Amino acid sequence: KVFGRCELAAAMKRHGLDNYRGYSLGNWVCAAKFESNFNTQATNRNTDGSTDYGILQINSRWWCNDGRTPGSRNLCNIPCSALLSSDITASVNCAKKIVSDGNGMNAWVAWRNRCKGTDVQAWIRGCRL
Ligand SMILES: [Cl-]
Ligand SMILES: [Cl-]
Ligand SMILES: [Cl-]
Ligand SMILES: [Cl-]
Ligand SMILES: [Cl-]
Ligand SMILES: [Cl-]
Ligand SMILES: [Cl-]
Ligand SMILES: [Cl-]
Ligand code: NA
Repeated sequence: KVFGRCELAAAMKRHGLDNYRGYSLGNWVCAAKFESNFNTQATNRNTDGSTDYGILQINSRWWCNDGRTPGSRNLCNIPCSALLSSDITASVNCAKKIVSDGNGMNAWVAWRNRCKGTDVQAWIRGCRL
């Protein structure tokens, strides 16, 4: 599924991401924009052989199992395929664990490079929330 901006903002809020670990909703929408362009089916292979999955590009090195990432963990206890669903529940639940891991949203390199410090409220501007 390719979400619209406000559509995703609404789904993220419904799933309790808004201000989760102190990160306002626009941070989450901004991260999804640059990680996946709001596409739940996005997958991208990393140089190290791991793969990033879904709207928030969650990495198989640590968070989900894809059966082809040697030495990796599965800390969200889910198949990486669950992170590609039209329903964002699994991605949200796993993202909550990631953002609680110690480094906040810096875990998402695209968030650090493209969203951190910027006017992230623009991402939810105009949305019925
Ligand atoms: Cl957009
Ligand atoms: Cl915001
Ligand atoms: Cl694996
Ligand atoms: Cl393969
Ligand atoms: Cl594990
Ligand atoms: Cl699995
Ligand atoms: Cl959803
Ligand atoms: Cl933080
Ligand atoms: Na893994």
